[PDB]
Amino acid sequence: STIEEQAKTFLDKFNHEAEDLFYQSSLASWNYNTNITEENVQNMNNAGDKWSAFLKEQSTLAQMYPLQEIQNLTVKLQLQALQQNGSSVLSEDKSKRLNTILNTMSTIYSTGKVCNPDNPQECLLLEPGLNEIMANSLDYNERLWAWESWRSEVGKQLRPLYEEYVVLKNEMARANHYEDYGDYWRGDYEVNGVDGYDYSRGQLIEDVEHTFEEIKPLYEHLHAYVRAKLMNAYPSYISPIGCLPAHLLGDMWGRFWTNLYSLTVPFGQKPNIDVTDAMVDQAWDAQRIFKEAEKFFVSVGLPNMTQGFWENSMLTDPGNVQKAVCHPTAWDLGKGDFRILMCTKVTMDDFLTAHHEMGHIQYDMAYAAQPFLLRNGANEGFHEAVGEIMSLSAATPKHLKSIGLLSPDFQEDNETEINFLLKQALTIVGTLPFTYMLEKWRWMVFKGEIPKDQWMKKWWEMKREIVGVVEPVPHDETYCDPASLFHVSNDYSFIRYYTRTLYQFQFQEALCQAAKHEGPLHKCDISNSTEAGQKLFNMLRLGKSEPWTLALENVVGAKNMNVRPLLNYFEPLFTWLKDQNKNSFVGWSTDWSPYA
Amino acid sequence: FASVYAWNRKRISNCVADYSVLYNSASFSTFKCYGVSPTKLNDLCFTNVYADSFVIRGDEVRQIAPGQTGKIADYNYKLPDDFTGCVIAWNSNNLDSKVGGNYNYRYRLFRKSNLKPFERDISTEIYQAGSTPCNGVQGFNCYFPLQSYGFQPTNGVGYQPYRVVVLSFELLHAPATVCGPKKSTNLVKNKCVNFNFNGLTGTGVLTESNKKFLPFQQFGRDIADTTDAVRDPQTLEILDITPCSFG
Ligand SMILES: *[C@@H]1O[C@H](CO)[C@@H](O[C@@H]2O[C@H](CO)[C@@H](O)[C@H](O)[C@H]2NC(C)=O)[C@H](O)[C@H]1NC(C)=O
Repeated sequence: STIEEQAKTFLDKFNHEAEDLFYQSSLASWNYNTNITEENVQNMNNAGDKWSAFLKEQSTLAQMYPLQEIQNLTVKLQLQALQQNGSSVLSEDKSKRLNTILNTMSTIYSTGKVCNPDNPQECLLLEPGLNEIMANSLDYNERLWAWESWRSEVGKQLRPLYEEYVVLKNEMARANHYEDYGDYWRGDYEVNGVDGYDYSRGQLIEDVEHTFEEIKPLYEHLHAYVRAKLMNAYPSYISPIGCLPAHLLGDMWGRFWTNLYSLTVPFGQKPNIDVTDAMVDQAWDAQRIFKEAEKFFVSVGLPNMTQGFWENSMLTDPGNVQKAVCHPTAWDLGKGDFRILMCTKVTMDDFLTAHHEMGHIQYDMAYAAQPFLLRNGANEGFHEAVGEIMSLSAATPKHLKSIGLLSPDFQEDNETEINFLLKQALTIVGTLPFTYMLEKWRWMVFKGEIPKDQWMKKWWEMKREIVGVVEPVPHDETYCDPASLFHVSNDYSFIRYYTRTLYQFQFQEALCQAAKHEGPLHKCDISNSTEAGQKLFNMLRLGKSEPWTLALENVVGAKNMNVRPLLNYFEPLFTWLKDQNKNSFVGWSTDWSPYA
Repeated sequence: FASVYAWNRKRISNCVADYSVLYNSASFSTFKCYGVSPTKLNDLCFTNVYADSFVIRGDEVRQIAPGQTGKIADYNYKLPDDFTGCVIAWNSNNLDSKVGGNYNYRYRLFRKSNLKPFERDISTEIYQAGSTPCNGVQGFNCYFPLQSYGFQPTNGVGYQPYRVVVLSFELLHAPATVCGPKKSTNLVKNKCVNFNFNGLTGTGVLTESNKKFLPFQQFGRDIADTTDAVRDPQTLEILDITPCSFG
């Protein structure tokens, strides 16, 4: 008998015998994340250990099949993930060393506590408190001291541990048919199948900066605007030739620039669109908000929800001691069961978050027709981008007026629309240089260009050069800055959001173009647009069954990366920036430093 | 009900089957068939009907179709394309599902060959999916011809247990024996009417009579098939017929 039929029979047995097990594991995880109890602890333990123990044999069978001649590209597509060596070709010592290293990084990251020298008996953690105090402070000294304390009592010990983890994972890649761990990370955005729709692993390295360099005018103008605001702010801290410091970024790392809104107000008097008080005056219950979001989704053209989601899943105000952690999630339990996990409240941010989670639900049901192995997207960028498309589509004033929330006589003028555009860009385009340089640092450390001694000097040098963030106080070799981060100490890919921003903006522009709408894209509403819904349905339903470049063929006609939608959205903002700071010159100097 | 690979088949004869209840009850989720117009079941009369009842997965109801490929259609129960009958599929989640995981009803998944029309095969043999004998042992390229259903209390439409019974009306040389009744109207007297007494037709006016039928006859005549007295099929009384006046 031919090997392809044997592989198909193996798949028919394996998906059937794994669907029930993963369903049980998802049920246990959802039960604990909703009904928090001591019993649910061992529930997840004994429902998730069996998943790995069974997948052990499932992968064990997937070695006798010679995965070099299976045709039709379907059995091979699933079997490639099935025939994944990963961390199964090791001896006990290296594997247990890696596990201990990850455990100690996680414990140190989760034990973060800072006490002042005067009273070491009361520390504050990364949870609100220290974070809220420093990110929204008023004076320089506490921000600088908090930054120093976090960098000196969290990331100081993690230099050798991070080095050992990096070298061990590089050895993992080398023993697992990859030159680098960065190569394994980039393998997601790569297909080796159909001709003409291929993307190479090394292509992304150049393409990231290729698509990042075009926002350099917008980024530099926003940076010069923030610099002018800082100079007009507390003086003797900012120079016309330098840039903004490290502890004044609105965050620990400057990852997100949402909290810098008040200090860089162009107008300030004109407020954004916020009629949450109108909602509470209408006394809307959370089910009304969910119903309005569902009505918008149906107006777009996405398929209707099935009954059981609105019943089995908790919706609002759990109340009594039977608490429930409500991290916003769209749980894909499967086998005719799909739920949401949220502390739904009557607020616009919560409204957009509910839209985000319902969009995640819609995407998850899009590829539900696929078998068990392929109930996920082709790449990590599609999921959150689909989630944020309907978050961006629910912020237009027209939708709020159509759901009977905004005033019927509420007219839109230049000031409030420009303010909304600027605040959206403050979070959207205010992180790309940091993400790009962080991914570059990870790629370099996994490749090994820079030596052990020149790790943090290079990091700060390209932060000053590319991002434009300077050294508050000198740190040479005894502070491990990247290990003081969530995505570096937890082994999570960061290019996901980098591609997600491009995907979401491309899809936003695509639906706006194919939605019969003329005007600014920030006012574009995809509601009551059957063609946009048809396009999104025809695209998202494929899932991982098709290559990502082949996937990048329906919503947008381009399979290559284009940054054009990002500039298309914020065209009026950049145009105003072209005249606001017509005296100060954009750019910054690397040699400038607060102390030097 | 029974399993899909061991569906419960029953031969039915000499029963006055009122299909009106089948035609009207909304308890049946599926009433989709082509063999007979759903409104003419009572009138059309057949012999040795075959009722095959079983429990399947929700999505498998479309598998029951003539000339249709699938899993239970080609490995468990194959329908000839000349079907003269109907299929009744209805949701029975609370009937054949369990909170702890229901696995009672198994279904054939792997078969060496196809299935004949209206063929039932209860073979439980190891499947040789490779080039070596399996010897009844699950080795390399050796799997199980049967798998289990995953009925769960939170399973939506498509995974819940569906009870399906298929009725096959065969009309072979034996006299037809299964069909419903005929509605009997109220009886009138002393008026020129027309009538269909127990299949015997005729037009005339009826009167009460005093003839004494011997306890087994049905109707009487005088000369050359000119029926004069009849017995009502309900009350067991004797009436006589005279022609409507003319001239
Ligand atoms: C047919 O069924 C009807 C319905 O019961 C029977 O009618 C009843 O007959 C008894 C016996 O004479 C009377 O006491 C009742 O008053 C009748 N009920 C009615 C007319 O509604 C009838 O006897 C049955 N006949 C046969 C041959 O089975």
